[PDB]
Amino acid sequence: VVCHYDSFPMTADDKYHIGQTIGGLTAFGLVFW
Amino acid sequence: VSPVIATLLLILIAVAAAVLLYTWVSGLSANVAGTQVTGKSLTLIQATWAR
Amino acid sequence: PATNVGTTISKDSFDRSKAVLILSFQPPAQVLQGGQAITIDAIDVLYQGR
Amino acid sequence: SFDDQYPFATILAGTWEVNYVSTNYVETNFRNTSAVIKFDRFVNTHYSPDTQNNNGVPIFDVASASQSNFAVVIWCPNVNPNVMQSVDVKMVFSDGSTWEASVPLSIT
Amino acid sequence: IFDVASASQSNFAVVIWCPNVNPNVMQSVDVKMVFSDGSTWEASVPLSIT
Amino acid sequence: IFDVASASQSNFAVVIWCPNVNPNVMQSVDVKMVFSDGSTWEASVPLSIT
Amino acid sequence: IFDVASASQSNFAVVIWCPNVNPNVMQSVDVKMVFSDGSTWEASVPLSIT
Repeated sequence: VVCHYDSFPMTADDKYHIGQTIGGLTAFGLVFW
Repeated sequence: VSPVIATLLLILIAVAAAVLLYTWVSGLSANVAGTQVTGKSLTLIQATWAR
Repeated sequence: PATNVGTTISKDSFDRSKAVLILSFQPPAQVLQGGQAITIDAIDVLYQGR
Repeated sequence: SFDDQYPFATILAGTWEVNYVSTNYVETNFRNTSAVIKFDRFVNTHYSPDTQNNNGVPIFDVASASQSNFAVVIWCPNVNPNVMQSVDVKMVFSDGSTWEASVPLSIT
Repeated sequence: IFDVASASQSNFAVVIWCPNVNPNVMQSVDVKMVFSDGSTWEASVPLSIT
Repeated sequence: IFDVASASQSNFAVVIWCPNVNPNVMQSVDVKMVFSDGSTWEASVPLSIT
Repeated sequence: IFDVASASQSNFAVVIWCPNVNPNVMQSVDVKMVFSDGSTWEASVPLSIT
């Protein structure tokens, strides 16, 4: 095993969690151009 | 008249406990979650990489 | 493993013909009635069934 | 800090990674996994205790884990890779059931 | 950061970033996914330029 | 406000409001009912979005 | 200080403080109540962290 990922960062394309405040910081996702 | 009164109270007690067993048993049942079976493996449309 | 430790470590501070075992386990969350927490009272190492 | 007279096992939340610098040399990193770890009980004793500074490691009879990944570290001085092809590990649960896994030892 | 990610009908991609992977010395790599139910799935990815 | 609530034949719902429950950190919750006779009943409710 | 304590309909708690109980060495404890009529009742309480 080179590396292991058990969790993931929130993605930009997620309407449910995009306009919320979690743990004191608003939510922003990831974007690819 | 001791036996007559004693027997009556004993009959009532056993009836009450039996009905309580029923509620507990039936509530115990239909209380299992289980799982879903993941679909067949996803077909690979492409595998690639960039800098 | 390294049994010889100074205030700084060289590559020769690590021993040869010695071994430490590592294991990674992933419990599955949704099992039947399965419990949230897994407990272990005893761990054993076997070789040739002994 | 490792002594052949004091073998031990324990539960830690993480995974092991191997990185190759060259054909026969490697670099190794141990990472956190965000999992829970608790200890069931304490049995009188201690690990590598310092009487002067009150330093020591409590020993408990039961170890527990939670959701997500976790590792097991085992140290038995009697195991020799040059003469043993493979070894096996067995875990005994609190309820009495058991589980076993297989680990190759051969270089490759 | 969330522990579990889910998807639905139609196509979807997976983006993986591991700094340890070097194309000049590795012919190919492999990826493994672990499901919530505990089952697993694996795919094969060539790395060689061509 | 009354100490005991009763129902009859056909369907009925239960509305529960506890400010302490947070969907973002709790995977699921559970509810327990205590009868007048002393017996009990429990049900399971997922909270996860999906 | 009174020798007898009484309760009525609905919920109620019992608060017990014994300095001799140590969570680090005791897996669990037990409580026993003695009624005015002489009958007895007992309950079980885990102490282990979890």
